[PDB]
Amino acid sequence: EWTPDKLRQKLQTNAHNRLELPLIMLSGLPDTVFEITELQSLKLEIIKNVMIPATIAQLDNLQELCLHQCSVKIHSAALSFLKENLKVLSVKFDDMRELPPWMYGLRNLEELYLVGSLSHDISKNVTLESLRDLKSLKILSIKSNVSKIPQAVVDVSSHLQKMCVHNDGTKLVMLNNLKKMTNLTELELVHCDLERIPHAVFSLLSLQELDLKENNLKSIEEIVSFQHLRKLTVLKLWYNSIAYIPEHIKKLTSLERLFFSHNKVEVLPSHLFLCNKIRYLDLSYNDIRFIPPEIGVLQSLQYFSITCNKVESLPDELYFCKKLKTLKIGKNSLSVLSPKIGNLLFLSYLDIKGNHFEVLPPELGDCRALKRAGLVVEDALFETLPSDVREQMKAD
Amino acid sequence: LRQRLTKNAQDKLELHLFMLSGIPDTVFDLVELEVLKLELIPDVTIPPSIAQLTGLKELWLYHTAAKIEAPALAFLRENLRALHIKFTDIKEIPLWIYSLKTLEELHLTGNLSAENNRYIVIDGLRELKRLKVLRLKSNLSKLPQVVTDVGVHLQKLSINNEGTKLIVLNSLKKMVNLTELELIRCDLERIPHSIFSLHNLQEIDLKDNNLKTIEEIISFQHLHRLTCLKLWYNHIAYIPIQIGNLTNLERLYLNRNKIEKIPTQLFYCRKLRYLDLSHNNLTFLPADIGLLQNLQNLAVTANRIEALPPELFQCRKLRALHLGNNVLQSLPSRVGELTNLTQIELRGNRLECLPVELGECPLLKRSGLVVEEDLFSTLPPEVKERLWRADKE
Repeated sequence: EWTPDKLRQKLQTNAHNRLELPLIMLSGLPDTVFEITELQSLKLEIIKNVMIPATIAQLDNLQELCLHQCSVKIHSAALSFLKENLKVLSVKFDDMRELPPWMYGLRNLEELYLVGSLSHDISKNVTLESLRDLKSLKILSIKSNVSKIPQAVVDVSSHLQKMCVHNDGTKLVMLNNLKKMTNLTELELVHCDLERIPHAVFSLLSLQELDLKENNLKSIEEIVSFQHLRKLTVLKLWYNSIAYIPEHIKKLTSLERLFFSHNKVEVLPSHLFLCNKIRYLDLSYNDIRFIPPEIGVLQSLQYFSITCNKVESLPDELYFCKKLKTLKIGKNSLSVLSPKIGNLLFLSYLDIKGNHFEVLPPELGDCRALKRAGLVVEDALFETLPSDVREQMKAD
Repeated sequence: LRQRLTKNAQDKLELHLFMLSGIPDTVFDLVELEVLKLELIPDVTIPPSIAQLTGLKELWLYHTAAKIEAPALAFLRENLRALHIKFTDIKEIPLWIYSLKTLEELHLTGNLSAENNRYIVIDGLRELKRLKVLRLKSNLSKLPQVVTDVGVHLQKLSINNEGTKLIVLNSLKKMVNLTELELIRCDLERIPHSIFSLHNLQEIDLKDNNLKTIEEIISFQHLHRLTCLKLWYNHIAYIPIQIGNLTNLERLYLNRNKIEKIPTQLFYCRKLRYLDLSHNNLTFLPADIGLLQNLQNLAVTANRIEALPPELFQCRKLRALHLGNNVLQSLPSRVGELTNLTQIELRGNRLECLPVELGECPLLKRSGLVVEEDLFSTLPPEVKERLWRADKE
């Protein structure tokens, strides 16, 4: 049925910039797959009871597999070759059998994407506890209901660098495992049903990026020990229900990426602005009433997204900070725009869509890095500008 | 067979006959066909109906023991110009290929070296007169004396031994008309002096020769015509400064090597156009790249370059900036000054966000701008509309 020409014309690229074959809705693998020796990945989608021959040894460029609902078997020399060649895996298991036990036999694995539907009997998975065989595993993305963190995660405490869970509405418990992370740098607990910050997350000592998206955090209180995460620069806490940020965030002086958008914060604190190192501050779609005038300390802030908030009064202290490059105040509750905006030499983004304005001042021509495509304004207010001011951002 | 017709890399009409009992006469009834591909055809005879195949110029013989009719033999003698022969046994090669006179391109892939058949079977290529391209993927232990006899008129010598070293013995001195030499997978471990004795070469490829050291290139100024020094897929860990003497290089393919630092003397050559240093150990890019104004496709894919200097954007002729799989923290806005950029690769990097000025390039489109979707979302929806329109319009 399948000629090598058909597989050559089937060839395309994946989301990881690799040459991937998207074999979808088939009975098995063709033997003409291995004639394309330049292949770097195969996407097997719903191809069950597949037996991989040893001819996979011809796939010297192969470094990735993506198994989507495939109960695939492999042969011994093919197993050895993929043990000595493969780096990336991504297996989805709608059914338990679709997750193969052979895939843990490799040792050159770096990145794993364990999407699927895991049963709640997680500690019984000896197939999981075989990730200790992998001596280079650094990325582990489990898109499944991980109620209790496996001791498989314990066995890969050091070599792991990226840890991702999409728990999908299940509470993440048995915190001692995440306490046992030593050299983990990126913790991505997306929707782990965390009613607050776990003590396990806070027992991390080498974290660099923490994401608690869609986790209903109640407070950020234990921060007296975030000072030990001097390696941390990225705090991802948006799409949450946090209502306040206390002074305790002053403990981390290496924080650069801060996410607090779509939150329940009704008034932005000034002690949050007391920190000056923060370069990325995201607070879009929040309930913020006003900005305290202590934001002038935040000079290094290159991203202050306050767009789609409830903010009615914007102080002039924010316009003193000239390093703010990406500024979005669209769909806010402002009335007039500050004339003093020309000191922002580095200002590429300005978004003011939806917000009520009376007259656009000529001082919008004072911005130097502003662009017409970067200045997202309605056509009606595009008309309400001087022709020279129009050309100031329109002509490149 | 009309719907079976395809086109090759040389834009010629093509027809691949794979695993047939013989060869159809309706294939031979075709007139628009240019390259017919005979693969795994067991013991067929060529009918004289090849007189209909006037546009036929490339006969591709893959494991095909072909017997030949005399009028078809004369027609192929006066028409056929490119023959590729792959065989598993030295008896599989047809003996009428020597009678061909209009043949210039020959691709003898498969072991010519055998006991008492080591280049004695192809001793009949002395009958070949206009042969200019002689590809030999044949595991040759030593280069034949027959090509030393033939190479007066030979213009390209692509030898693939797949892991067997050539004892060249400076025998290319009698072979003076080469413009291209592609020694690929020869495991030479050093550059021989036969390339140095030659003078007419303009494209030198030494792919996968396990070249640990390339210090000989100081003498390459003797080769006044070289324009493509493809020193890729080797074990090259450094570049000697005498490459600065090589001002005539236009494409310097050093990718998949172990080079960790570029000396600035390499950056003296103003004629470099394709500086591919991908899959290497480079940690920084020198600013003198702004001097290389003729550079078009700078591929530093999968390197250790953390920050692009602004002087990189001094060269306005960058057409394809392959920055993928690197550790680029942020791409400076000076890329908005570039106009010739058609495809930039940023997926797989440490890129925090895509700057707005990236949309300033006119010829860039979504197919050209390959990047992660969330990184694409960082551009303004009006700038994103411009780029999505470049995808559409």
